[PDB]
Amino acid sequence: DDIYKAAVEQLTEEQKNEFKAAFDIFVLGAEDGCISTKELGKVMRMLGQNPTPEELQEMIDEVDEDGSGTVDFDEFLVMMVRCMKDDSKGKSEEELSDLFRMFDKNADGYIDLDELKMMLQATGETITEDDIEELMKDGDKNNDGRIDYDEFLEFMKGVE
Amino acid sequence: IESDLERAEERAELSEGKCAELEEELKTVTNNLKSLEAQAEKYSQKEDKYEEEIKVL
Amino acid sequence: IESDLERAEERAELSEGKCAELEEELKTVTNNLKSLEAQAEKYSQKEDKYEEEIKVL
Amino acid sequence: TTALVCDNGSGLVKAGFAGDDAPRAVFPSIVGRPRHQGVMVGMGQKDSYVGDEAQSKRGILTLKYPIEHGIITNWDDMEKIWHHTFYNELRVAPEEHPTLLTEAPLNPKANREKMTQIMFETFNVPAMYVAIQAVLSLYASGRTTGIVLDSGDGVTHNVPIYEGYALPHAIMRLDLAGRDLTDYLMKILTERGYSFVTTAEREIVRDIKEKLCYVALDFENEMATAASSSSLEKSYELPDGQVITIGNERFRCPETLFQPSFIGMESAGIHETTYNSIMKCDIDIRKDLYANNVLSGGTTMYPGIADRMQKEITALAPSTMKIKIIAPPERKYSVWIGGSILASLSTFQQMWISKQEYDEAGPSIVHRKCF
Amino acid sequence: TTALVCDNGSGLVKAGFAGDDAPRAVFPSIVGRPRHQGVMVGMGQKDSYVGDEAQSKRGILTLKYPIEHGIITNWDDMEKIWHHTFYNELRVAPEEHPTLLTEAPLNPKANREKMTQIMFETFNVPAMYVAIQAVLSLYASGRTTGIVLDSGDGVTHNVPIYEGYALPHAIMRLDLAGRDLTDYLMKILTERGYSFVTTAEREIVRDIKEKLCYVALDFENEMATAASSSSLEKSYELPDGQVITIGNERFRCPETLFQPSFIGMESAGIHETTYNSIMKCDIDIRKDLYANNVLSGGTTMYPGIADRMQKEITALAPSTMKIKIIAPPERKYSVWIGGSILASLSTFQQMWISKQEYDEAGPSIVHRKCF
Amino acid sequence: ISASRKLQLKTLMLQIAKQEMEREAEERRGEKGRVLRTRCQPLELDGLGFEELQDLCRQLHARVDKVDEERYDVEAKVTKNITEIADLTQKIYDLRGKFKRPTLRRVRISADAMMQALLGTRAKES
Amino acid sequence: GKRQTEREKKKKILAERRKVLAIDHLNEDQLREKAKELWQSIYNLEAEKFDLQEKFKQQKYEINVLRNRINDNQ
Ligand SMILES: Nc1ncnc2c1ncn2[C@@H]1O[C@H](COP(=O)(O)OP(=O)(O)O)[C@@H](O)[C@H]1O
Ligand SMILES: Nc1ncnc2c1ncn2[C@@H]1O[C@H](COP(=O)(O)OP(=O)(O)O)[C@@H](O)[C@H]1O
Ligand SMILES: [Ca+2]
Ligand SMILES: [Ca+2]
Ligand SMILES: [Mg+2]
Ligand SMILES: [Mg+2]
Repeated sequence: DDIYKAAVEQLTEEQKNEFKAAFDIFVLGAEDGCISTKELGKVMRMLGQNPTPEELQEMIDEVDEDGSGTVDFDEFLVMMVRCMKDDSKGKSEEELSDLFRMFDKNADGYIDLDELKMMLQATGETITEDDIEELMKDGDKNNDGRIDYDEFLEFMKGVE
Repeated sequence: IESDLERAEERAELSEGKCAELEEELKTVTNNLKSLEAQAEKYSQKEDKYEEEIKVL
Repeated sequence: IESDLERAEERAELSEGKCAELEEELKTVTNNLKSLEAQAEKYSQKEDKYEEEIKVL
Repeated sequence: TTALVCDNGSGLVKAGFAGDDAPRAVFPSIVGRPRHQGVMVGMGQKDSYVGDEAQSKRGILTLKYPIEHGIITNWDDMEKIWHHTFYNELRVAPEEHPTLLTEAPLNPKANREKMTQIMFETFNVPAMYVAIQAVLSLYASGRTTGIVLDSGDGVTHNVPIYEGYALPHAIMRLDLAGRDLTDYLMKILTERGYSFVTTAEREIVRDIKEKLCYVALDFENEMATAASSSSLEKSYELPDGQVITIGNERFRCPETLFQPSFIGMESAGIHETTYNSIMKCDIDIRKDLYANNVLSGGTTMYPGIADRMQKEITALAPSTMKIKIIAPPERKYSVWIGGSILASLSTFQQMWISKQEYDEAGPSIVHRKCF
Repeated sequence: TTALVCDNGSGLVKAGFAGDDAPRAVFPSIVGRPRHQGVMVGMGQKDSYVGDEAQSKRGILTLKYPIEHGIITNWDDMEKIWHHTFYNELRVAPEEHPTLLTEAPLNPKANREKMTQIMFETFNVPAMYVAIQAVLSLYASGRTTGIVLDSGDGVTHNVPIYEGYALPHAIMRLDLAGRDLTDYLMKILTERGYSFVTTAEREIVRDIKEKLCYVALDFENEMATAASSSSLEKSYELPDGQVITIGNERFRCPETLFQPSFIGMESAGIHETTYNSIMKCDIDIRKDLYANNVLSGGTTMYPGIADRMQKEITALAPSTMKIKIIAPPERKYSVWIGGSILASLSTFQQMWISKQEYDEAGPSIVHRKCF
Repeated sequence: ISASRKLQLKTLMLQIAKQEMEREAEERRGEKGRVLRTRCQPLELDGLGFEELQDLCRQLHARVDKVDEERYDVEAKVTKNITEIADLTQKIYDLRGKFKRPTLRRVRISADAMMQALLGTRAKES
Repeated sequence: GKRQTEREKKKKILAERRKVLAIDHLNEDQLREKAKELWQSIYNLEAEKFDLQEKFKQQKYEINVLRNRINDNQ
């Protein structure tokens, strides 16, 4: 996952150009010009193995997560690193619990808007208020200003 | 839509529970009011009787 | 599922309205009960004084 | 530090820190092991659900109260209940808090001694004190005299007190209480077709009793009215549907209090054991006891009992005395409120049974000066 | 290593490695010896075609299922089916893989003991475990309560479960299933002129039943409509031409499920044995069972059954309870998906019947603690 | 906007949180050293004859016994707390498990293996 | 029973933890060495107690979190 991007980080999007050339070797002549990886994977399968389109559906759905219907090259990278994962789940969940304890300095068991706001301020991340509310609702799933350990894990699920 | 339906159901259940509790409370307090009113009427009658007794004695 | 969700939410709204009305009734009856409790205490004091005077007479 | 005012009771354990108005955690005292086999693996099934958790899974449990009539019959379960009360409902370790248990009058000594031994050895409290359940209910009323009828769920006892001097020869303890009324209601419901047998369905019958039953002002007139009209039949929805209609079972269940011959008990009702308890007192404090009759305990919450009892006592008592029945709205928690008041007093702060005293005299210290 | 989640079933053997979404190989469980003489020499004609191979040469075979009603009636054929499943459809030797068979409730003991003896002696697996076919279907739904109606092809059984505690006294096993519906359809097709007799043509009637039949929402209205209009007559092409037209046989074949008097069975339909199975449960878990009724098994795939069953139960049940019928789209493989989930659990990893344990106690180990 | 950019931002947040945790651990170890220096009375071992050394060793052994009793009591409390934590964690897991079991399918062959098989050795990244 | 049996077991364990101190056969230098050993043992006990206190605070925090999660479940 991360090793692919790390070994290609010093390079530009030409990795996707090479992937496009490889697809042209197999599925040259795309019509939509949009996100389409099911067809190329199916053509790869058609070389004699057992037909299975569920893997293709999973790969073609791993790209779109924002819900806007658009699939970026960064979304392609996310799909590539999520179909094969080695150091996922934020490494160790015990360290995640330690970080959540750092978040809950009041030790009340509920992260409020104050805790998340101060933690993001310490990070200093420049994210718009829309993304602020998105992250809040991802954490505060029931949307009542309180975030427990389970909500913290869900908010940081697949986050490392 | 299924998740939305579940949320609606739980909200309705909570509201009905609170309604039942309020009904019980109102019943109890109204019974108390009725009993106290009967006692007050009897007390007025007793007070008049006591004043009559004071006069005659 | 959509139709069921809509009906459930309407039920919840109706129950909330009923709960508000019950709250109003409860507070009103509570105030009336307190007033009558004070009245009964006055009754008790009157009876005490009348009893004492009866004994003296 | 603050004191823990626990109150074991029999049917509802009421606990909370000293100095408040209401107990912090009130939950039934039942411990129910599962009875079926269980096929799902890894579901995290425990071996005993205690307290309010076993009132939600009661469909597959066999609930059994650890306190029968005031006395404690199953010490392991009672220890489990206490452990739950301390650690999960209050979340305060007992190593740093005095405790004030409550005990019915005329109970076996061994029960009290075992209670203090448990509190000092297992939970290891700093100091504990055991108080009679009626003196506290007299504290809560703000009186200092009066004869208190504390009709709990296990046992009904009637302790007269004057000017702070309890009269030990006039305590009349009767073992009819809420549990026997539940059993009698469950037994007379069978006259319409509804059969409740399982120990879980006893809870349903208890709910029926709480929500529907009331004490009749005059028994024969109500029996005649319910047999002609149908203005009394109130319906109730079981936990699964199939509504039931209770007729003259409504006022026949709590009538057992005033006629214990219904459940075969010989003794006289709670209307006549109070008068007998008064008549055993001296001739000069009977007027004050007549005027300050106090009701407490859960079972005295039936709608219309404070009038029936007054009518009965006025019938028994001499015509000149004034009969007054104190029935505060906070009847159920009266004992615990009184316990909080007593634990909050400065004069009482040196009556606790300190641990070093127990180490020197053993568990039999409770019968000694530190009562 | 990985576990083999086999599922014998009766009609379709479903198998695959633990931890996947769908069984790897699904094929009918039929073993058919040839019946004619055979004149070509050296054609390589075998003596018994099993599995999906005998559904292509069925024109000259006599197919015979080795499992009649859950129980296994012909052990040699069942051994042949298992050998085929292990070696040719999965190509994994059983010497290096645990197995998880499935068995209907209330089956004869000897069947289960012989199954474990075969698995340990002939195929020589490391460890095997036998599980009830309904608990798995409850696993697959992701629930932990609910009453599951697993109407397979051999036998329909209805196991209620609450909070992971199965209720052994409320299992209602009924022997009407897909095979009897196939026979009844083959028997009512004769009313139009089409006669299917050979054991090979039973497969054709099964295909007709799968592709055309549906469960009517209201039976009498459909019987009246099909007798006046002709909007229901759907045609179907036999394996050789000569299309046939099915009229009101479409919804009369699967109606046998709700009225087993059609095939002469006395018992009540699957709409009333579920309600009876619920009513045998305790009074406090009936609401949860009402709300979490689960369907599984192949035969519950008829178009329109999840509405007919809900209507029937709502008619029977009290008006206040909510009746909900869970009908996942992956109904057919629900038992096997649940089996995969159960075999993939870490908590379950020590429940297997290890071979040394079998060597010490014999085949009767299965009835013991390792259930 | 970008999913990879969001993952990068989350990684940076993780880095900041880890740095704060490391700072907390350094503070904890420094406080541990300071409190250990404060509580442990220093060893005044100059100009002392045999008898006072014997008395000091005996009193130190007694104090060691006392502090050992206190530490053992705290260890028992910590063991009880961690047992309760494990019990309640399993309780929450049961209340938030069931469907949380791993639904994973091996029919999805890893894209790295597929690329290696179909391209030999000219696909080295995957 | 068990509670007083637990007390007796605890006090016996503590007595075993009390090491047999015998210095009536050692020179004053050895006495100082043994005193240093005792002080290092007390230092180890203090460090262990402090670590137990920190982990107990952590456990209290996790217990509070678990209570909040249970409240979420209700
Ligand atoms: N509102 C009520 N109406 C009638 N009976 C009640 C009511 N509340 C409680 N009870 C009865 O009182 C019992 C509880 O009594 P309680 O005072 O808790 O006993 P204890 O002295 O052991 O605490 C219950 O078992 C119930 O039968
Ligand atoms: N799509 C369908 N529509 C109607 N009936 C079906 C369908 N699929 C299977 N069946 C019936 O279900 C049976 C297969 O049931 P199955 O669940 O495989 O039984 P088992 O429990 O032995 O695996 C077949 O014999 C067929 O009669
Ligand atoms: Ca997008
Ligand atoms: Ca929240
Ligand atoms: Mg009481
Ligand atoms: Mg099946």
